[PDB]
Amino acid sequence: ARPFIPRMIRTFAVPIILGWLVTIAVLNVTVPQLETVGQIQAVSMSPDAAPSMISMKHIGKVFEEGDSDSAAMIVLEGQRPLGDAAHAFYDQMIGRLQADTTHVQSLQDFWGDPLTATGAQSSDGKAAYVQVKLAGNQGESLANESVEAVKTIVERLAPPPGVKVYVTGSAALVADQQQAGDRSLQVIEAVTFTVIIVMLLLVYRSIITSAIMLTMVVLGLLATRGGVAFLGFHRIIGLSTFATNLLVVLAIAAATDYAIFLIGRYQEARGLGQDRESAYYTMFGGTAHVVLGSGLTIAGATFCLSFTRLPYFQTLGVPLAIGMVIVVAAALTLGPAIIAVTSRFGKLLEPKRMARVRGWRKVGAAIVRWPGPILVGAVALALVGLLTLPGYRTNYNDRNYLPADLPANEGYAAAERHFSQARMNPEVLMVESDHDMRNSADFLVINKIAKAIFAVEGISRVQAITRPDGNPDFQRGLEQFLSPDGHAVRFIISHEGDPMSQAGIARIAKIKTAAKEAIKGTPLEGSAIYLGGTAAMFKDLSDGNTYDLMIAGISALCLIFIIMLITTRSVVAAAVIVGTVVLSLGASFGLSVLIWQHILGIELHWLVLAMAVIILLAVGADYNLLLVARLKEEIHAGINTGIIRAMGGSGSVVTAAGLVFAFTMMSFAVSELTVMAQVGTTIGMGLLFDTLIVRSFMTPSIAALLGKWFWWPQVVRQRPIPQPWP
Amino acid sequence: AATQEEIIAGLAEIIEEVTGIEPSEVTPEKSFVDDLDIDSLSMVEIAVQTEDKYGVKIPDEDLAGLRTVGDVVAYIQKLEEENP
Repeated sequence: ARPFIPRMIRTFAVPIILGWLVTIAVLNVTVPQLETVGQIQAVSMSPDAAPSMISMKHIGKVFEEGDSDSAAMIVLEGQRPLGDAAHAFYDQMIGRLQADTTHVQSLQDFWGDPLTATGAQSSDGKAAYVQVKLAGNQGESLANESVEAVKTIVERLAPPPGVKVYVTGSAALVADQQQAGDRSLQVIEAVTFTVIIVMLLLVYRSIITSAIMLTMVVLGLLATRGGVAFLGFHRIIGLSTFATNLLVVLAIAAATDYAIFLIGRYQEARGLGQDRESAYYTMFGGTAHVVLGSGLTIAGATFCLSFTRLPYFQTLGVPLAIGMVIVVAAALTLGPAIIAVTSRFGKLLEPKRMARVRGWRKVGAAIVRWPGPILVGAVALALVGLLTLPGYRTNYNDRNYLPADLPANEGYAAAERHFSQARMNPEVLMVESDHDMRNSADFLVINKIAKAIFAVEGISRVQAITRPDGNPDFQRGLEQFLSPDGHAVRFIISHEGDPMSQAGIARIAKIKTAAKEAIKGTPLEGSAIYLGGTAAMFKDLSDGNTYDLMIAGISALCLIFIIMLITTRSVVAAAVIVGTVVLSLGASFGLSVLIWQHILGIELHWLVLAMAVIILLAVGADYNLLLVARLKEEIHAGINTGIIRAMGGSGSVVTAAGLVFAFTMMSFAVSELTVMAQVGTTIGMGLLFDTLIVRSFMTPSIAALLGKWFWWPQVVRQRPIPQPWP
Repeated sequence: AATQEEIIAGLAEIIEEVTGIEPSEVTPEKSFVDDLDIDSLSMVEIAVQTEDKYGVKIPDEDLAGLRTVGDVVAYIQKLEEENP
């Protein structure tokens, strides 16, 4: 007479265990590890449809300088003025670099030309720089391999005494970011496992139960990581460091939460004197649908996040959903079997102590007696956090979000010790015409254009054919400043101050407008204008970020509402569940902004809110869903008593789960990628606020205030047919 | 109508459900706070539970001065038997 699914799960537990173990072993043996797959299948950080990427590709194609947008810089630094031995070392290094052709596409020589000798010399003549163009776009495996090969080639020769060499640029920074992400992933896994061990031991006060929890969590994590690695091995999807870190941490935490829910329900059910079979059936029938709904909600939120335009969130989307689906399936199929097998052995999973049944009942009584002031105070507390909105300000450059011991940072510091910062990130402008510029009219036109460019405020230096620094000897510059066919010209732009702040980003439109105005009234009218550089690359991301955030955030609410409506079958309850979290977002945002920007003195990176909001909503909906599911069971005897009974019966479990999940997510502080620490801490405080105030003092108060209208369109009664005295 | 024994039995069941005290240890002479060790929130719980199951409206204003069980049952029978 028992339900079919739990009976079949209980009967065939051992084959289920054996099949899961065999599948995990096969997945972990056949395919390589997750880190190697992630390294092989990195994704480019700039969309292929961006104007900057197309412009830079055109720059490379017209001048026969390859096709990739990557670039690297080699810096020579010494404590004494450079000498002839330095020149010999430089030319032999240049020859050795030019010997290779698979990775080094091209390079420009300026220090070897007496006409442009001052272009690379410092003010005090103690440093020099050379630009080399690599193969492959930024952030993908080809660029990383090329920069590693360049470093290997440049290191194999012993430098002359008194000088040292460094490699800078964006590609080296991205490679160092990848390596730091891998090491941070290892350290984070270790720290998270330690925290889980200590917290479970503190909560349950039994070593065997904690060992069982860790068994389930480890099996689930191994299964999900093996599945994702196998899926990514066959070129199906792309990957990145952020996706891997989020997947691992979120899978561990979700598995822990599901195990806590199941075993807490089992122990509570058994505490009333029921036998083992009755407790097993009770926990299954009371928690299966809740667990399935929570898992589907998280998966749907991640898939909705996958509807963006930036490559990072696009790669974030699918693997997270696949991992969550695998984790939920593994939990639902493996938890009950392990629990039954262990419980059949006499004494393994017996309860130890009663946690709390009186305090939560008193809290429920206080809520029922005075709902109004409680709701008003909770709303005021939610709003005071959002009050600090107008102080928000974001940051863009990743140079100061990384440890200073990386080779790229050391090279940047060495360059800045003698040179200005903006000299390391130049801009390239191309003007393309339809004829040849070998007559005085075109040179004077170029002079006028250069003067107009220099007239713009915020441009430190301009380099052109007529001004190489701020007849074969003159013919040598033609090969470097004009196309071989003589149909286009290019200019080099060096900003003043930081070339990465908002002013630098805004200067691109101004300089393009100035160039367009200078073109007007000249025979070169109708010419093509192209710009290339880092600031141009970041401008497109700055433009698209807000639209991507809005489109990703709008659909998640609708999907969550639909899922909750399906699960609970009542419009008002789902609306309340969504609205409480929507209101509570502001307190978390304000608290994170206050902690990070004002006190620590570090602004927020532009990738934080997009990943934070979706996870916050998806996780925070589950606690309200569980509370509503319990209240629906307990309401049959009356709303006023039902609220008290539900609060007493499901008070401590949600608290333990919330603290465990928040403390697991707060372990990102040890990471050496400060973006990871920011995301983890923000989620931590947000969920602490959600589990301390919103879950316990807003939803029950709203339910008690609304009464029977909370379950529209279903019909319920408040006083159930009063009975005479016994 | 309602006799003393029925009201006492119902109240004892409510007390046993709420605070866990055995129903055989409640008499009208005993006191809620001095002897039975019952807090104000427990009184609110008792009032809510007895309002839902059977139906009696006891405002907190005159509930504050309600101390023993004898006055409780006297109030209950006054409200019930004397139908307004």
